[PDB]
Amino acid sequence: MFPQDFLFGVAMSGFQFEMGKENSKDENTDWYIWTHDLQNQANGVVSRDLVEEGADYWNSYARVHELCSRIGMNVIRIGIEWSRIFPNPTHGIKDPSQIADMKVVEHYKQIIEDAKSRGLKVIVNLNHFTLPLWLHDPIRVSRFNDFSRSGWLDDRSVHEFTKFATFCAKSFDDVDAFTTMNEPNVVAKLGYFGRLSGFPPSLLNIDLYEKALDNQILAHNKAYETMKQFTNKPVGIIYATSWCEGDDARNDAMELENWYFLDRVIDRIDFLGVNYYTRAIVKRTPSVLSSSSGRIKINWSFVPGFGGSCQRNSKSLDGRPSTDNGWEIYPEGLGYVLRSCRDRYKKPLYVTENGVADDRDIYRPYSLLAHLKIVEDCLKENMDLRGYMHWSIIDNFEWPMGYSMRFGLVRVDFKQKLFTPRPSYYLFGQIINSRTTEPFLNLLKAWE
Amino acid sequence: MFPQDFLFGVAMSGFQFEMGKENSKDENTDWYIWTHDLQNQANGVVSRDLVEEGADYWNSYARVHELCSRIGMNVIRIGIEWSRIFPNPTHGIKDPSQIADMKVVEHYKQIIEDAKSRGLKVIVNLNHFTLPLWLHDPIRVSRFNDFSRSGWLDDRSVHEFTKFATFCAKSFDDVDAFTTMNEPNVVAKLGYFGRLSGFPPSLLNIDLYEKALDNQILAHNKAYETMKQFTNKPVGIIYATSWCEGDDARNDAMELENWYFLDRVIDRIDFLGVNYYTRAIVKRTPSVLSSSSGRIKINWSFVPGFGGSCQRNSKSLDGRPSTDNGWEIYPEGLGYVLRSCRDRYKKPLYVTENGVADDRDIYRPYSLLAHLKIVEDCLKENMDLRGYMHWSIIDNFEWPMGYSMRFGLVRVDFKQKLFTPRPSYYLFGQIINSRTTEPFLNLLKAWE
Repeated sequence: MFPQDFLFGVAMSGFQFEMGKENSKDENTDWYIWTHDLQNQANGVVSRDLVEEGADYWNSYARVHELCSRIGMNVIRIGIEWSRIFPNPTHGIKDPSQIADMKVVEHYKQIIEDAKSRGLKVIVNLNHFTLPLWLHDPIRVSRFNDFSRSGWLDDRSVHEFTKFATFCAKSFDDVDAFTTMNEPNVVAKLGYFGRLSGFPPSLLNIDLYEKALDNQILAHNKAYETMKQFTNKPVGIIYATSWCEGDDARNDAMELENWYFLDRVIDRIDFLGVNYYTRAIVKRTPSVLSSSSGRIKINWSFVPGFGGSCQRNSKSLDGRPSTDNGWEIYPEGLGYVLRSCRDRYKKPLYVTENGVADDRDIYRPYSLLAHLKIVEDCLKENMDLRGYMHWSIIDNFEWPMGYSMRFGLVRVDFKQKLFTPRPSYYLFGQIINSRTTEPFLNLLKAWE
Repeated sequence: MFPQDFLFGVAMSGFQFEMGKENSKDENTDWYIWTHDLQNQANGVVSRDLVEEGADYWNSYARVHELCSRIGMNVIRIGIEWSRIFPNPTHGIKDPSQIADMKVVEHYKQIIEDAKSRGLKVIVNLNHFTLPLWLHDPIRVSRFNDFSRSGWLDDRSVHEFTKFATFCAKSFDDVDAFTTMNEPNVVAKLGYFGRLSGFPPSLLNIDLYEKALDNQILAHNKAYETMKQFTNKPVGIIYATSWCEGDDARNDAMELENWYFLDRVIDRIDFLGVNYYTRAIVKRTPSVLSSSSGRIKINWSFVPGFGGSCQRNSKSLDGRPSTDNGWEIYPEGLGYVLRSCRDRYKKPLYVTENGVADDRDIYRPYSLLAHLKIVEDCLKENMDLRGYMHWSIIDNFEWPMGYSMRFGLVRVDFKQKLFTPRPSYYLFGQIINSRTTEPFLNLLKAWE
């Protein structure tokens, strides 16, 4: 049985969920201008969907929180938008509290208290990909070689993030926990070394990938140190943990994908949030690619037909189902990643994201149950694993894919602003009620 | 909303559900010896699955009834086995009540009373394909041209069924309703004019098809008359209603598939149970096939790639999904069938079966919701439609396919005798509790 202290819940971000009515429109991020760029759209780099026609969590948060509490979840992780809290640059302002948008801060405090009043512990994540436009204009970077506002490449970013973190630890006194950032390794790798992924600014330069990783490491460490001076609540980080299999090059792949960053922040976190979706198959390359510093080294490639590289709504080359976005269902990898984190680090663990793109709900019941069974296996091994948070409660804006990729336990009709739970939502409630997957395991036999 | 007295429930049969424990084993049917025949098995005519290793409804009926009532179902239809009640032939015995197996009768009364005590109305169906071995030995018929026990070909079968019906009407005085038989048109067509279907005795002779139809008509009409002398409860029939589309031969096909039989029993039923799974597409043939009597004329063929003739787990030629047994999901056909029964007859209607073969539960949520939406459309047209029963609550023995086709809202692990609800089960409960499909309809957009 899952301990009754165990947290069952969901994860959300600001940008992908908040917008949808005019009173919440936030044009002030790199991602907003990135997705409205017509040249990007014409090249298929981003979709034509409008984030400002989305799910309206900014005003409908009470409906969303009630969906969570109705099936007994007891935690939610939300993102707050730096671009809303500090709409104007803070450089040169030692104490920026007088230029924070307090209407925005009050609104987030109202969202937090509403969730808490429904029995949800609230984890507030300070940064989830998007950056204030005054800090990052990715079209100026991408198309005009203009680095005056260059995001995590920018020499102001670490300092300005620390100031933002200090303000949040002081002002958001009633959260249950903080995390500084969400998958910083994805921001860096997809932004500067993932040209086919469509993440801003879509540069292709291993040295900038290295710079963005290292500035986010610095930003996290300094943020933890300042926030711990002003809050008693736990402060962690959320990381996109890969699980690489293949020839002997697995170890080098895992070092760059996971352990390089995590080794350098582990001393400055109270818990580690693990985001896991699928595995990756690697094989050694004939040549070594090294950064100019010699500090980053790449000598593997990712093998197509497995993990994130499958055909949509198909099977991997190992015969496992692949979802609406072509990601293989590989539940054992979640246990392998968590055991690696336990072996390397003495640190409480949470699964902070796990889910599937699946509008018809033909993958999510199986994937949810199979991954929770793996989580229960880890608990039986006495691993210090304290919660599981699904991505997500509702369909939302899936970065360059727009609304086409639907991750919710609950379907959203974005035009009619309607929420409709899928059957996997009711199954999650039943698993939470039983506090074990044991009465449900026979369903898994239909997939073997 | 669905009317307050509308019935939501499930349908079962004796042979497909009861056995599983040694104390319930019934070797006294045509279907038992048909499925145990090694030559049939070697030819792929029937599977090698054992009905006597099944779901054990005979002893586990309380568990099955509780699955229904915990979701708020309020009806169940169960089959009684003639072969258990009268294990020995009744010919020449006026009043065979002295040779009925009263321990069997008492056991069925216990099953019925358990369902009633949980809030389920009970419809008892007197015949569901299987016949006593003393009435029908299909191996003697098919392999040895021996018609001494020839089932519905036997002039004798009508009289002995009348006696059985009389005994049941007198004995089972706590049921809510009776039906005489279940899809008699399928027994006749697949038994004597459906050589590839695997149904006993697998003859191929249009004149014996005609004779089996006519004798089941006689048996129903006689049974109704005798039963109504001894019970005030409604007595109906359950019919496999085809929905034929295609060229102008569709009207001839509908006449033989549906109205030939139903026209001849309509004045002797209190309600019509409509069993519907998918549509059929027909096209005129160059030649006319006539029975020797001239009463049956066939001038159409069934077009492959639609309805019951799709590839498994695929799509029809119209792009609609097909399930584990290759049956197209065509929910509009249920409304077309019901409206044509409404137009042709003045008779209360029930949907007595509807479901899908689907172990993974990837089709049933969609199919359940879509067909219930069609039912709700018919209710808005003020049609005298009084209930919907899904096939079925649990996985069971699917005639010549054995256990390989799983129709349950609830998965059965037959070896461990374990029941595990699929997510469509919880969705059904939510729809029943809402008393309308309207809050769920947006789920259908994922399937276009």
